[PDB]
Amino acid sequence: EIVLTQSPATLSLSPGERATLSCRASQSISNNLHWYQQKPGQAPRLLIYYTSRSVSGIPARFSGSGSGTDFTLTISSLEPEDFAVYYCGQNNEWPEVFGGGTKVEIKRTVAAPSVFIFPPSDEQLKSGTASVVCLLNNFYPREAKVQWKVDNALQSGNSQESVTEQDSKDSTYSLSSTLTLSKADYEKHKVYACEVTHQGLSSPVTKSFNRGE
Amino acid sequence: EIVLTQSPATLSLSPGERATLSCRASQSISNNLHWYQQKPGQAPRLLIYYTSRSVSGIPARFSGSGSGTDFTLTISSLEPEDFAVYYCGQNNEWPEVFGGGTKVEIKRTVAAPSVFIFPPSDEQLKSGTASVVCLLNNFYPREAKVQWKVDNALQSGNSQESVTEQDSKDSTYSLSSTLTLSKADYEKHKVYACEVTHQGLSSPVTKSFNRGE
Amino acid sequence: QVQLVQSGAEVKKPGASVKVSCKASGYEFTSYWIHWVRQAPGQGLEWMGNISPNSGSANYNEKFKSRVTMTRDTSTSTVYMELSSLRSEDTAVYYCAREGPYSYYPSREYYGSDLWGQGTLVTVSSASTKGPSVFPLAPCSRSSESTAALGCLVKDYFPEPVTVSWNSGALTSGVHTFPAVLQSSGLYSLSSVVTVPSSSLGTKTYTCNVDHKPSNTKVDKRV
Amino acid sequence: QVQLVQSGAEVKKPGASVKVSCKASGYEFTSYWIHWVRQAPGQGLEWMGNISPNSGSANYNEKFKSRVTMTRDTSTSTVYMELSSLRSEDTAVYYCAREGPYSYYPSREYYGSDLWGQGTLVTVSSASTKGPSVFPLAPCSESTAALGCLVKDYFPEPVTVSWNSGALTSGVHTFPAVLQSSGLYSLSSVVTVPSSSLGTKTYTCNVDHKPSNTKVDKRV
Amino acid sequence: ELRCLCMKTTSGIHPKNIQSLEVIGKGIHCNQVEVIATLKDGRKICLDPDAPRIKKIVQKKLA
Amino acid sequence: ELRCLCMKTTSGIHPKNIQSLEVIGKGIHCNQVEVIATLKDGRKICLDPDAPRIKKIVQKKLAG
Repeated sequence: EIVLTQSPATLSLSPGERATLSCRASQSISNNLHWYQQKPGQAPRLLIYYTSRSVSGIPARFSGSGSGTDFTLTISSLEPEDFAVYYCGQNNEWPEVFGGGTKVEIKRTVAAPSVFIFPPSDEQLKSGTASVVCLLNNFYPREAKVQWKVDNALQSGNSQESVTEQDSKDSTYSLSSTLTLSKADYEKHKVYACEVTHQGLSSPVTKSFNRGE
Repeated sequence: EIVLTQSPATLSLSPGERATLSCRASQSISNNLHWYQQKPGQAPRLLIYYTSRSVSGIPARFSGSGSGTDFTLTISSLEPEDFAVYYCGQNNEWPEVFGGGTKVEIKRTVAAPSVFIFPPSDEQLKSGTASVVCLLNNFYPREAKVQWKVDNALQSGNSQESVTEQDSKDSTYSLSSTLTLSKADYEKHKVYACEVTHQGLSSPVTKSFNRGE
Repeated sequence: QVQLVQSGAEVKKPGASVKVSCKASGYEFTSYWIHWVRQAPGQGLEWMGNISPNSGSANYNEKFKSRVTMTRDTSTSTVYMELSSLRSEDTAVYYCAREGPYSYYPSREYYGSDLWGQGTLVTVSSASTKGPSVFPLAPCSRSSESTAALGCLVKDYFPEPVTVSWNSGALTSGVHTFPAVLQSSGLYSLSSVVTVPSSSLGTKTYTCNVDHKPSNTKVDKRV
Repeated sequence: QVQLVQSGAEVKKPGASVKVSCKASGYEFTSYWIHWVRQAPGQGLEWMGNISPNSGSANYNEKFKSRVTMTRDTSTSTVYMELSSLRSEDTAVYYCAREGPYSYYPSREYYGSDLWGQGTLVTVSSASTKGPSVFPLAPCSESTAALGCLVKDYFPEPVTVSWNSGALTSGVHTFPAVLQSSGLYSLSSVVTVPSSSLGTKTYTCNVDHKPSNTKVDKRV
Repeated sequence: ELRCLCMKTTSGIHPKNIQSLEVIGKGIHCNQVEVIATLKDGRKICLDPDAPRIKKIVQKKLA
Repeated sequence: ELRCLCMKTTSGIHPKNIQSLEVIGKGIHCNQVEVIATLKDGRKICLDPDAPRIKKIVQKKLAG
């Protein structure tokens, strides 16, 4: 089965700039390579089919090319509506295969997150559960490592993360990590900490509290 | 249908030299192009089949090549037995088609012909016909112009030429031109002449007789 | 109108089966292949298979072959996809897409999928309708840095969605309402945060407004 | 011995028909196509058609389709070509050639014609068998002299010429025959001799025309 | 073959116009039987794999 | 096709081994009927165009 490799995974540019997206096929697929756009909350949309052929309803700024196993999508000048995810897709053979996608995001300066920790509420503790929340506020780029350390023990499999879409005003991201324990487990320990690693930080930032204080 | 065009019509080379023969197809014939040799008095002989494949009983010096509609036959070093006619033939589609042929002749120095004229014999004259013969002996190259003039009147369509095959010993050609008249027509004139034009002659040579002598 | 209209969102227990429909309109049904493509949360696209509107015969991805059935109904111009032995990994948006127009001439040159359905969210959970518990998010100490963060933890609700506003929609600057996460329990959880100046914490009031229409839950929580 | 043996030379009047045979020996008859290729005097090659010795199915050139029939006989390993409504333009050497070996595997890659018959000369003419008249060619000074003999008005081809019963070969040129408007052939054979030899030495040309059973010895 | 070549089939072609016909059985990448006819004009056309109709053209081609 | 592709034919092949079959009628460049079978291994093979047995293998491919 064909493997379609898209590069880069993330393309960070400014509106008005030209965008070049790449797709490499593991073996030949003739010219049966097509391009799709997907916006958050919407169905994919066909932009270019059969390597370079035009699609009804699609603006002129989109064009494609590709020789052999190498294919390219070009957006001559990025409009605000073009910051989305783009997939290449082959149908030369079944099963049909799509690339992993390329996210086209708004470029901005590296910004370290403002980190905040929240202990569980007494109201939640009375219910028999403890959620500890770590907030990484308005940072750039999206890549960030959040680690939960309970009395110096690294936590795994007891937390979930959620990230916002890129902010419309300042082009930053925000992330929350929630650690969930039983009241019994929570009361066995004192120090609760989230350690944050990000490009905008020279060394990892740690926010913590001691249970009961 | 398919038209196969061979070039040149004549290739003049020395024994030991390399020979390159060309064949051009009007349309595609895949690689289903074959090479044949023909010697005077013999049936054609297959040398190369399927553009470049070797044939049982054929010497190593013969090889072929060809991309698309252009094909080539190479004789790496000409042997005395290689001076013959060569045909290309396609069998990709029916009807099978052959090229017009390429004659490979021995190259030699320019040699002017020795010209001889022969009046009709009395024995022929008693039959009621008169053949006047002009002989061009051992000349090179093959191209020669013979012109019959009867009392200064240029003759056309009442004569036939015959040329020998290239001589095995001295690589020259010989040509006879025969002018045929009725006894009645022949007896109405006095001067019978053949004017010979050839590369080895600085000016045209004229041989003649008067019907009186 | 040229469209592919899919059936509504589905909630299913693990081990159960789901049948999603895709209704075509405004075009020649018999002239386009119908594909089924899925997208798991935060992931790429995955082709499941396709069906022919002419023969009613389907081609499947080997990955799904053992528990997928695609069928068509020419009388209604509708294609169906049935997925069985449902597991957490099957929680995804399921898309139908047409590929054509093709005639009675065979080809080795193909069109892309030029028209997609709106998608059908399929959630694989054993939960029943449940309103959320709303907890405050406040720092351990009311101290020091010029900026403070407050929030609301909207926990253990089912199904989606929940809407959150701050001060009845009056507060929008500095607000981040995170997409919900589906927990191991099969229930959702989200948080909504706001960044405010530290000088405000004694003077200004901050209330998060939580609405969960499926359980008819309305909560206003001052933090 | 691997060979294609064709039937002998033929003389036919215009409007008549000719049937040429080609007998295969030493190889698998059903494994090779049998083509019929003709060559008009001094010209190139022209494919007439073929016949599968396996199926007996014949394929013809559209140019000949209306007056050609190709058939095969398995019992004798022989193929035949019949050409009808004969005209002057049909005068040629007719060859049979095999193309193969082919099996039950279809292909779009083909062999050439690796084995040809000796050919069959077919002469079409209103003219009838006629022996030649042999005339001397003699001059009316230079160290070298030329003499010869004119072999005129014979039909059909061929004629053989030698000088002094084959003893004289040096300086001899026997020209290919020409077809005259009369439908009869004519050729000349010449020899270059030293002038000292004229009247000292004898020169006789030996002419043989086997179709009319003519043998002539002419002293020049 | 790496996928199905025939989508839509036709009928209404006179056998006199068909040069050849290819019957393709179900394969690893195509779960449908396909019938491709090459017409005398050279056009390739997908036919309904209806066994009686294709068997009539097939007998008429061999006779 | 531009000439006859089949010289010899075979009769011994199980339909289980045939992937596809091409029935070629007589044409402008071929005065023969030809039946070419593509085997499951990929090999192309000429079959005897006898109408009953060709229709047996054809029907079995043309259905199941």
